[PDB]
Amino acid sequence: LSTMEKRRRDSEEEVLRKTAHRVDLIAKYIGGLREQEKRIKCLES
Amino acid sequence: LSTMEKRRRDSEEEVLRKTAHRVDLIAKYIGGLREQEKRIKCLESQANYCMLLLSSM
Repeated sequence: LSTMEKRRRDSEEEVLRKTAHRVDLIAKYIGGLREQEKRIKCLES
Repeated sequence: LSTMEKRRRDSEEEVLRKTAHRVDLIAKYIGGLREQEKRIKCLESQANYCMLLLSSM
């Protein structure tokens, strides 16, 4: 069972699915996260 | 052997997996940066609040 499941994990199609999901997660949050980098520098001063 | 090596390296599946790992690191760091930015925003707001009363002398 362990081996079959490790094979299911390392499956290429699921790898692509996971990667695409992560990139979309980037697009949602990091898509908005890359903002106000200079705000901390402007206010801290 | 160098030829077989170069072939093993540029193998498409290896490309995909190296890409996956790089994306893993980048996305984890993006989440961490989001959390740290939230915490820093809270800290700067509180410091700007308190310094007004703790002004000087």
